[PDB]
Amino acid sequence: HMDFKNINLGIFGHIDHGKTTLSKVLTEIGFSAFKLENYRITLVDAPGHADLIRAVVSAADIIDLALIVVDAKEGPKTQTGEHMLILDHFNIPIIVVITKSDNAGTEEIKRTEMIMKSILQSTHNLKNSSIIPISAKTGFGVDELKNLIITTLNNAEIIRNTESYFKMPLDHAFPIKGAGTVVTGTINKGIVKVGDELKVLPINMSTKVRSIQYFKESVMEAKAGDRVGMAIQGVDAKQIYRGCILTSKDTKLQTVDKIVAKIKISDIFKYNLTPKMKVHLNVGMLIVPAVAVPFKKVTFGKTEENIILNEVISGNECYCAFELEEKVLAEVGDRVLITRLDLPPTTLRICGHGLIEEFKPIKDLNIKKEVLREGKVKIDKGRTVIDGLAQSKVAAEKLIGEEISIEGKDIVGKIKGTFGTKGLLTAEFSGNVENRDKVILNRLRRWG
Ligand SMILES: Nc1nc2c(ncn2[C@@H]2O[C@H](COP(=O)(O)OP(=O)(O)O)[C@@H](O)[C@H]2O)c(=O)[nH]1
Ligand SMILES: [Mg+2]
Repeated sequence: HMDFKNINLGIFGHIDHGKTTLSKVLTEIGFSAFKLENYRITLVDAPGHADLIRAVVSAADIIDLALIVVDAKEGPKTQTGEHMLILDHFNIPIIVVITKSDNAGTEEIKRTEMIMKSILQSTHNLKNSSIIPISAKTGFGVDELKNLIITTLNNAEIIRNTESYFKMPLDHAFPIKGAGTVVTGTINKGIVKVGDELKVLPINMSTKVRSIQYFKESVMEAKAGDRVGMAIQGVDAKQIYRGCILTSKDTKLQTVDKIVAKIKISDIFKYNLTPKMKVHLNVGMLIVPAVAVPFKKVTFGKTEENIILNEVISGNECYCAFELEEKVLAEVGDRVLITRLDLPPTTLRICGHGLIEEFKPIKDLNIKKEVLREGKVKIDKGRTVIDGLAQSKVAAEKLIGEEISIEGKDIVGKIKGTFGTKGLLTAEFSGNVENRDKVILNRLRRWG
């Protein structure tokens, strides 16, 4: 017959907004799927709030399209917001579906519609995404929703990665007996054939593939993007839990403690740069408490330094050094999601996102502090003094023999002397120094 294309469709939104009902309506035309044209569409499914999060963080590669449901009457709520954010960070095309249109008047629907438009405009990659009102109970606009899903899937670039090592997470695990186990999950990268030797991580065992179940059918081979059941031998299902990963033996996957990421910030005004910060880091399918130290990479003309962030977010660099409390499975280039989930569900919980550049500890990053002390130039008759670099004779004495520049005048000087008990100094300059001049003291420090 005709060649099918395998699609994974996520469904997101606040609870009671009609996620489940929409899913059921879609599935009638574990594993729950439906067909549109030649698209085989498997629903990415988790019960709710944090589960969808854990689902996207891990499965982002293979999630082609997402439906974000919003009640017509009460409009966007918090969870709608965080789902929107997450989907924006991971660059997943979305359709905004306004549910329960039968329970709302035209005016209300148009209102919510416009609110959603305004919201969509505040996002990077979701900037304009089509919005349809529907009623899953009534069937209102559902046909149009299907046609739209088709159009969107037609436009979006769907890249399945076969070429790399086989990489799949494990959602569920069923023992049969001591000699066998069945796991279920969607393949991220690579290819599997029946009778292959793979491994479970972090526990690092070695198992063989007995059976591949795809689309309620047995197949010899599965590919990335396919959501499959798999029977494997050499493991009991008690050892396999929420964070386990089945992968080939050529794998680049590592069990990691320290993670260095390149971080993009979601909302600038809600974001804060105070270093050594306690957050919840989403990596793969887990969420591990973590400590973060924001820093930027500066080229001084000879050596590249990693300097603690100057609190300026101008320029997009926010390399974060993360130290994790627990372990995690990661690869270089994996999308990582910084959340604060300690906060109540009532407020937006996303503290960032970013690509893992290196697995490295802070101590080896040679972290440094940019050090600037500013003081003025007071000149009485015949004598030049610098004020404000030191608050006492002790500190003033500590400063002797440093490098100092004068602002905007392009003039260099060294500070030799220490004047008075109040911390005044004396310095050697190139000539043409004037009263009330600006002195910048510049040096590199050991941070923390
Ligand atoms: N009138 C109407 N009610 C709906 C529609 N979709 C869902 N509901 C109702 O909303 C309630 C909860 O929706 P649900 O499917 O559980 O959404 P979820 O909890 O976010 O997955 C149920 O009692 C449904 O009857 C709709 O299109 N029209
Ligand atoms: Mg539900």
